[PDB]
Amino acid sequence: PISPIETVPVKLKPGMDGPKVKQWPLTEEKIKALVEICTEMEKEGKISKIGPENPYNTPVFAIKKKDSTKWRKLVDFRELNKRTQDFWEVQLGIPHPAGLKQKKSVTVLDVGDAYFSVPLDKDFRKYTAFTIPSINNETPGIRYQYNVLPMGWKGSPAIFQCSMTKILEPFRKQNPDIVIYQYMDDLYVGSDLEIGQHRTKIEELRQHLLRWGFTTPDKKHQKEPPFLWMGYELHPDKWTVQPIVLPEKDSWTVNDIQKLVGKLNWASQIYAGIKVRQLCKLLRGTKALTEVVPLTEEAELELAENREILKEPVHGVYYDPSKDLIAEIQKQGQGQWTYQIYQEPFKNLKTGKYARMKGAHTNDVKQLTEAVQKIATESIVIWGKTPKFKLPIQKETWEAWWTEYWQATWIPEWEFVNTPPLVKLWYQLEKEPIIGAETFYVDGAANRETKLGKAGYVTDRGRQKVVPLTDTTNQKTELQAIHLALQDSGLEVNIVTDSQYALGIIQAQPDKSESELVSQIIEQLIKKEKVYLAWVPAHKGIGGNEQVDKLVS
Amino acid sequence: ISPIETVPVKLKPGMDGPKVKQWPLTEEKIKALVEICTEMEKEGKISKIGPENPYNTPVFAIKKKDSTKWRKLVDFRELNKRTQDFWIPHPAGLKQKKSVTVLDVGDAYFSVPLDKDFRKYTAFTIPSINNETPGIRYQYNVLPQGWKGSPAIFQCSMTKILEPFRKQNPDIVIYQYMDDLYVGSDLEIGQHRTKIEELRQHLLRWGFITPGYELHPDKWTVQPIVLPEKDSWTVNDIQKLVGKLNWASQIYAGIKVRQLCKLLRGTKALTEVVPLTEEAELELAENREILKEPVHGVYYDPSKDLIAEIQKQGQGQWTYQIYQEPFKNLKTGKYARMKGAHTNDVKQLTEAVQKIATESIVIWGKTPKFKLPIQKETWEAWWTEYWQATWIPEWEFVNTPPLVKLWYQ
Repeated sequence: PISPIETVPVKLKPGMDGPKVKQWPLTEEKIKALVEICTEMEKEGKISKIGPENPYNTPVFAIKKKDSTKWRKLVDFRELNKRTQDFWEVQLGIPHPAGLKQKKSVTVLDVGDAYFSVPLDKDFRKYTAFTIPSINNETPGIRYQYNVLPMGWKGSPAIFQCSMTKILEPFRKQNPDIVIYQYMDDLYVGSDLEIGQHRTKIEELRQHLLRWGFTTPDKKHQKEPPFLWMGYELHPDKWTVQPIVLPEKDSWTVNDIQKLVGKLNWASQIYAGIKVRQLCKLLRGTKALTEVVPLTEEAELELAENREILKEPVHGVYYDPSKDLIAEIQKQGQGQWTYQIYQEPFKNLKTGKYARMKGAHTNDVKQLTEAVQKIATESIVIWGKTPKFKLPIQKETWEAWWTEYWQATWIPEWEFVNTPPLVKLWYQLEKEPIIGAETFYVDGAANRETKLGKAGYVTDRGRQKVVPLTDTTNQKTELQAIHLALQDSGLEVNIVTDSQYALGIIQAQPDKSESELVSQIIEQLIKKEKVYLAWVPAHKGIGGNEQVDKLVS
Repeated sequence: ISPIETVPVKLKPGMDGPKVKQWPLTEEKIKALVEICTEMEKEGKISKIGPENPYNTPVFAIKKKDSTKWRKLVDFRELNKRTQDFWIPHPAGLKQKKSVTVLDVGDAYFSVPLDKDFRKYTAFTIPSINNETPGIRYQYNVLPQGWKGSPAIFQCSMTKILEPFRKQNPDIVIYQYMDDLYVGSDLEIGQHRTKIEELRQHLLRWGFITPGYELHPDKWTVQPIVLPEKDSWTVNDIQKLVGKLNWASQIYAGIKVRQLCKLLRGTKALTEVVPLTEEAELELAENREILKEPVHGVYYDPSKDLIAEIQKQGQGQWTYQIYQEPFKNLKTGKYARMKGAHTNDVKQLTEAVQKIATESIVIWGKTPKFKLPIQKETWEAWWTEYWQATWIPEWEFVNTPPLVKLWYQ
């Protein structure tokens, strides 16, 4: 049926006209298949025949269903979508099963026949024109247009979700206690109500949807646990991610790949390590949805590892507002962080991994800070509140960090959990010069034309040094010069530099770095007992800074 | 009500409307905004819209000082930036008043309708917990709060309601910025509060306010560049002084470090005490007299933007400078610590930004563009939790561990 809901006004992009893409030729089998399909959705009012005055056209294909003899009417709206106005994505994300409160009565309704039930703006309908071609190229083709939201058109998801929401609106007011989640095909309805009283409310909703042109098949109607909902299996006490099976095809088409990527993108939110880069690279340079795409070596290996990842079972419990939210973080290798969000011990709501691979120089303290923020933000999205944190860092460690850190930083309510590897400041620069310690006056320079340079030091104990450097820069030689001072010295040192760059990155006190140079400097600082780093304005007649600058330049 | 003519409002040439995403909100704030928006919808102030509106502007909830009622705040910074310019001289006398009270007259804007062709640009979204429902979308039908077009369009109506009070009190300065009203006088504090009460009652009578915060510009002190005072100067202490004087020479003239650099001869140890020569004591002394007062000849350009840099000095102290061109400060200052934020840097930073912006409003009638010494993710996560103003200034994030830290304290 077709909903009596008010259409949503749609326009093309400013200065753009409708699509005029020529229809490709088709087999007599495919053509006659499309004629049978179009005939059915013509008498159901989903499409209408149009006159020869309509200049617009969008290509259509005829593909068979997966393991079925039935034909599908596929339309390539890529040209119309480019010319269609932008819509605002209202949702801030996907509903998480752990965001659901436990309900005594649960029903998941199938509203799959929903796209072809929402009317399209009458002014826009002409731009969705398509042609069923003729084999003889002499008989004119049958031309239709959509009266309803087309599958694959840019505005279909947004306008549908908007339509559904407005239709569900009065039912939710009449039933503020009943929880309703909508997401395309699946319609979740939960209540702490007796079955008979609940099932009656279900029929009330279905009749409400039916009057608004939305049918709910009793075949896909789910009555008893477990309930399938958005790729999740809902049990009364727990929820389980249903096994995600990836297709196995000899010949992949463009349509197949993008559907795979879309599916893998959804799974990447639940599973860690899901990659789609090598599959997306296959798509670049394609012209048709039916175009066959050969999997490269990197692509088929990427798909293979994705399969192994999706084999891991994922499950969790439901949310209980009466208990507090607890979030615990622990440090792992390669700057990776894992976390669990629970309320009762060993009853996780959400489990995930955070891989921090953005930046050159950092420490475990800053990485933990950013992890807390990411978790706090997620919790607000799902539960509307921030959790109490359990962090593997001493209260003294953190206090020594934020009080000396030039930059403003802060962490919410948190208690310490003693479980290695703990987050620790591996070193700390002195606030005052070290007495009795050798004073290294450090400088370095480099030729911008030849990438050649020198680096060295002069000390108050008469010790001097200068080392030739190749393939370096003005910034690299300044770090190498400090690195030299750390190398040829005791466990306590004063280092004077004129480099604002070199000074800056050591003030942040990093414990890990992409640079082999910085990493070695970090290793040196850890082995040292006391290190004071001082800055001096270059070229102003400062003693030690003078002798070392002339020796390097 | 009879339809009154809306003034035609357009965007700047070549500019499209605001397309900014809504950030997550807590359950408490969502419920508060829902209740507020339902009321505004019933009163015709806002209308529900669909996805065919490609524009969006962030919304959130704050609580003003000396109040417990939830206040709806919309971040129109992107829209304001793209909105046409509307063409009030800033009252210079406002800065020289003993007491300036801040009144919120934001509700007055909801009396004037907004141009129908412009309403689409005021779209905003109330998010839902766990995305149970797609966010509730609204747009404005009347003049929105936080939009720079509102005080401009409503200016004529604002001058009429203040005309009786401004004649009865010719020595009382009233300035308007966005939703806030600044009322300043040299009157005694006891008699002052009775005058602002007389004004707010006059505003309550005509629906400018719907059923405290005092400022004292004379107490706003300048933070000068100070030089250390020691009897024993190490080589390190000399180097620090040279570095501070070298930087300060970019702002002030006649600053020299020749006599001080002579003390740094040979290859000295950092902890070595070096006796100051009589000419080094002289050079230092005359440098102090230069840094005693602010630099002359630094004029405020009404066309150019104001810039504010902030430094964290620790112990709850924060320094800040306001300029339009580098090393030409219009104002410098330092804020002492305050109880309640003893362990919260972000809370201290947010309060500092509001104070600086407030002072900038009183002095120049404009908020400065802030360079915040904080990570973007850290600030954007909790800054709303401590915001109490109805306006929001521009800001960016800087990450340079400075020597400029002790170059101001």
